[PDB]
Amino acid sequence: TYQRFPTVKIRELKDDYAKFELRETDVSMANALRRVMISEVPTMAIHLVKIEVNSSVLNDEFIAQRLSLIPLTSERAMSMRFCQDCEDCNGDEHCEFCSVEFPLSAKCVTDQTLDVTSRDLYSADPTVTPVDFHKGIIIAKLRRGQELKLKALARKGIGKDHAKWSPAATVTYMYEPDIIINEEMMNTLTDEEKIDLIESSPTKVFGIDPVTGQVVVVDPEAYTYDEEVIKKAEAMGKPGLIEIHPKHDSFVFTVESTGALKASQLVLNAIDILKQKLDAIRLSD
Amino acid sequence: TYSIGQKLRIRVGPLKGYLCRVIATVKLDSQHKIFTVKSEHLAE
Amino acid sequence: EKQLLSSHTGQLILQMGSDSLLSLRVMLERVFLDKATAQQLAMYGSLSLPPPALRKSSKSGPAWTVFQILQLAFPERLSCKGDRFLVDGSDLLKFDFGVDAMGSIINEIVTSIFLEKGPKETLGFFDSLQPLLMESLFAEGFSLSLEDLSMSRADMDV
Amino acid sequence: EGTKKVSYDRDTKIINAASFTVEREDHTIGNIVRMQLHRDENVLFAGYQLPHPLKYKIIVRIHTTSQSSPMQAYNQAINDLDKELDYLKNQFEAEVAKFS
Amino acid sequence: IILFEDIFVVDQLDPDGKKFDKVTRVQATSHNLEMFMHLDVNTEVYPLAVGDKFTLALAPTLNLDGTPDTLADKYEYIMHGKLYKISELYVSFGGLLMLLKGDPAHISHFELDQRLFLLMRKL
Amino acid sequence: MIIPVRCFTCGKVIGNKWDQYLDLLQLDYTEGDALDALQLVRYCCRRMLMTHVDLIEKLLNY
Ligand SMILES: [Zn+2]
Ligand SMILES: [Zn+2]
Repeated sequence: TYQRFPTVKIRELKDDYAKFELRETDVSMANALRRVMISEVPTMAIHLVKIEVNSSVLNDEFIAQRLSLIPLTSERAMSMRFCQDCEDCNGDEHCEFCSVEFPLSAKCVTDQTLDVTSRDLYSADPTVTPVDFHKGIIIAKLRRGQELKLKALARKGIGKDHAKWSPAATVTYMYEPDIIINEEMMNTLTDEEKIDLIESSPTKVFGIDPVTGQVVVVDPEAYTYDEEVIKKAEAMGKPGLIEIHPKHDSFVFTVESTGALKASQLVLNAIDILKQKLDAIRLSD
Repeated sequence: TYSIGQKLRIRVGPLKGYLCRVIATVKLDSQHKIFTVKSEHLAE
Repeated sequence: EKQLLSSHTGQLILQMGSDSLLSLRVMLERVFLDKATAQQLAMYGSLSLPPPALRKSSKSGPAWTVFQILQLAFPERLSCKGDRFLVDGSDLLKFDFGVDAMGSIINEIVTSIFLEKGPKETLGFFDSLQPLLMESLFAEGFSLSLEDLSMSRADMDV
Repeated sequence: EGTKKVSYDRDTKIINAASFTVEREDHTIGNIVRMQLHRDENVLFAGYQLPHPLKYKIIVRIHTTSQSSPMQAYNQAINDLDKELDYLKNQFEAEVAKFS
Repeated sequence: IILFEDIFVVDQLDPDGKKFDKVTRVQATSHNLEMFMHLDVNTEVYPLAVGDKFTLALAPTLNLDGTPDTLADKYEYIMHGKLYKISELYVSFGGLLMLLKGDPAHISHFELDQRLFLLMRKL
Repeated sequence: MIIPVRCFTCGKVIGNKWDQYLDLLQLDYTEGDALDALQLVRYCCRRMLMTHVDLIEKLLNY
């Protein structure tokens, strides 16, 4: 009987960015989306390296770490199976279901040094690849005669176990602002005072009129909720010339992704896993 | 069953696919934990 | 439960903590709370809170106060009578506010609670009051910026 | 483990109040539920607590009027929330399409 | 159901301030009754000027005769407290003190340690 | 040490950019008129580049 009815309205979308504007819901929903995106939407990334000839200057466990953090395309992530489940395997090598292996090999045999980048990781499922963006993520540098040869086993995980496996470079929201200027107290101020009210705003929300020379909010979106314009007013005397307070439905969310999962399908994928969560806590009867 | 010094694999568990070496009671290739597990949980 | 009375100073050795005092001060600064906030703090209490302080108003509905939260944090039955606070069955009557007298007041309160019932009741009261206060502050936040260390050039010349 | 994810324990002293323990959940679930339990007339008190900050378990307490039992409300909320999400999914999907 | 009814006029403000971040202990006097009453009220939500007229009522229960808390909706302001000292009336609404100087005849029906309510309305 | 793969605060992937920092800097770009054109905009991320000591060039030579 009681049920909110949220309503989205996207403003920019790309494969990495997305700025949608939810209206009509409680913050407790948006926070939940944030939180779950940051740390449940699953992704696939490397999780057991096995090295056979390191000759480089960097030790083995600094090659491992570095490898894991590399972002690996994982559209298939939600359909795999956390290894700890899959009982179709001993946990080694490709298992269509749970793991995908990535051999890498390099040895410098010239003079000028060879950057073992990431475009040199080759895989065997042609789905899980490394994400391409213009040259890739140096994993080591090798000088003549030095060699690296490794075989790795990717797996699927949730970013609450390590952040190798987390698909977001910051998701965040801003209670959209509501600004009301008293417009008659603001007639009291002399021109100068105004132009020292304008320019006490850290960002730029406010702005003078060409003509009437009145403060005219000119971008409500950019108001970090500092208290500066307000407190300058108090000091100038006139209190409450400007009062600015959160609207407490409208949010403006901004998701950005590591590239593993497109932005779109990060959000949709969150909503989906939330449902699957909720629908496990029903107490039946 | 097996013998001292063998290289086996942890089939099922939180530590799956890890390779380990059987001190007597297996020991992992690069971590300091000495775990003990039955034969059903170990593979070549 | 036996070394509470100090053989050196005579008062309870379980003195006040920095975070505890800070949270209590920033909580007493705002006498009235919201509905969801009040319910979320009581959760860490011991018993429920049937009666609300502020029933109906112009814009606010059921609004509680920090006094009832301290009451539900207090033991079941107690009678302090320390010339400044009265309690009768987990029902605080008055609570004075000052600059530093709150610490002495709560010290007298805990000493009376210890001498009346026992040490276990005081231990339970502390174990029920500490996480509640830690949670109260956490929502609010406290920090010091560069504005707090203001030179006030006029006062500087003075 | 297999202990039921959700468990119910009636509170003896106060009628129409009970506590539910949900294992393996945290503030993502608790805050969403709490705020919808507070959208209901019948419910009187609602909150969640983590028993210790380091253990993943939440305990949720609901006190309700005579008109509804605690269990009814809890279940109602979840159902309601789910239905909300579906509205959003549908909405989002519509928009992405439009953008393209 | 109402045990007491009286109209009070704002006589004086004890703290002599408006936004001192504390509850104001307003002092009022009765009309044609010669009774002085002190009360702590939240001024940020309920504005009160100097020398204002407002109605005040006492009620043990809001609904009909029976269990406390049909409901009185005429009073926009409400408080919950408990009387603790019959002798001058001394009642605190969960920390907010209230003092009365009424004659004993008009407040003879009050019992010790009872649950009461404070209904207030700005005429 | 070699540029870390991902910023340690927000997890952006910056480990792709070292070279184009340096290059741009070897034109005439104030750091920060460059770190902008590499499009890093939060300051958790403009740290990790402005404050990295390379140390692999050397470790290779010796
Ligand atoms: Zn498998
Ligand atoms: Zn960052």
